[PDB]
Amino acid sequence: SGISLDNSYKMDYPEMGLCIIINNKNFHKSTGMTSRSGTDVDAANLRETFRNLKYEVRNKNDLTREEIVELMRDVSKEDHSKRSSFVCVLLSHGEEGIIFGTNGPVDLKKITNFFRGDRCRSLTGKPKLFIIQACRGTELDCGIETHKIPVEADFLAAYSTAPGYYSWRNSKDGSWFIQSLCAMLKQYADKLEFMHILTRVNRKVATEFESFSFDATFHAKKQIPCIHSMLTKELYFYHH
Amino acid sequence: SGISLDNSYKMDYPEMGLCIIINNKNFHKSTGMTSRSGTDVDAANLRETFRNLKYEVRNKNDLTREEIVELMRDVSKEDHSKRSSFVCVLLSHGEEGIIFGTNGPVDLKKITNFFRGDRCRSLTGKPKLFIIQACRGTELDCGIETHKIPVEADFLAAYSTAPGYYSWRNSKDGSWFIQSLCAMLKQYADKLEFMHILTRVNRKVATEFESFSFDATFHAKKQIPCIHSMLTKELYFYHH
Amino acid sequence: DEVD
Amino acid sequence: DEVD
Repeated sequence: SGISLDNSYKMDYPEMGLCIIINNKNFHKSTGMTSRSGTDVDAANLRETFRNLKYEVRNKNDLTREEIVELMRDVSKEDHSKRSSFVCVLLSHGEEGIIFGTNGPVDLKKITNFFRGDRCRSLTGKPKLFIIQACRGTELDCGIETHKIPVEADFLAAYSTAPGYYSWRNSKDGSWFIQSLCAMLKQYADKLEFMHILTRVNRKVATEFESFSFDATFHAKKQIPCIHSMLTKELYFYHH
Repeated sequence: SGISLDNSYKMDYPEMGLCIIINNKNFHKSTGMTSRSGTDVDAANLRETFRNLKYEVRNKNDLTREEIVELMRDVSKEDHSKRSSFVCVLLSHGEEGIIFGTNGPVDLKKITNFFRGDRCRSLTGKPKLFIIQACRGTELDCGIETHKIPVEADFLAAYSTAPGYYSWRNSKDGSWFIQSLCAMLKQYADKLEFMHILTRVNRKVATEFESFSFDATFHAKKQIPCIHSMLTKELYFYHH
Repeated sequence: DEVD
Repeated sequence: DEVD
């Protein structure tokens, strides 16, 4: 045949892959964590968005830390041979490096490790996408008025917010980040490479949202999401 | 005029901007840090590479932690109004969140804060690029055989390695990451958007390099760089 | 608006 | 090959 290029992931396997959505809204009272109003709006938007991208979506609600780990372990032991990619969306409270089960925290690194190149062989070389709506600390952005491959290769973490910072969720509309992510996927998934989509999400969150609060400490604050890419190829959700 | 789009940073200011290269090779003996053989190969490659992109390159060698902070402060207080972007390259020992002056560490967050949207107004809305060749911990990758904007907006950190991991430097050839970065900038800076260039760098480091050591602990190891993007637009080094 |  |  003629000259070939392989700058982009193979996305024409029989299946796009799983989209696991962990929607933690209600937490055990002993944790003292508040209910995450608006997260169901997020979970529904994601389900529909990834459905239209032809992902096999599985929604899970209010999982304990044990259930999260067991789920990730189990999913990582499925046969993904006929799948192009893997997507996991986490909606919860969080801190840097951490997301909360309903009864306590889970290490993000622990979750992604199940899908390591050496630990999930049917996903080796395929894009493994983790989308995380959760705080990463308690900073507020005040804004300004204008042979082998690495086992950690082919991961992408799309964080809702910068490291160290709160992440914002609207109780009526859903979270700024997930709102924006679904909108940009709907508008551009048939047009743009995924980093360029996520860059549009960065701009949308950064420009269109600003907190309103009766509390001066939490009023008029801004947010910028953070793309964490260890991908080795371009990712298009469509194929030729 | 006709329909306009603004998905990409304005890169046709009179100047591309500064490229500050901090090349720390020799460390104060009391720190116990080894000399970073091969880093001069890196510093020279970067200087030439960014020269050809029309950056005003400033190389600095063997800076103390105090000199690093003073330099960043001073550079952040220059008038960047006529400049499109800002680039800082850090070549040193490091740990997670940290890079070393010759006499002790500097917080990476502290360095980037000087250039915050509210603290360096002549760079507000312009891409601020930090390229970091340094360890981020001591993990080894074993591989597998195949109104307002946020003050943290418009930053990009191009890390040589994954969080928690060693980064590799060859004493003859230079570091895997900087080697690969300059090669891909030379080949694609007139063709590709910057995230797509950095993705090529990810693939080059991940596929073409593997450590050789007489020490079993450090032998046959792999590396994947990590793109940390809080950019709000596409970045092309060329303009129309 | 609430934080996570 | 050396580490940083």
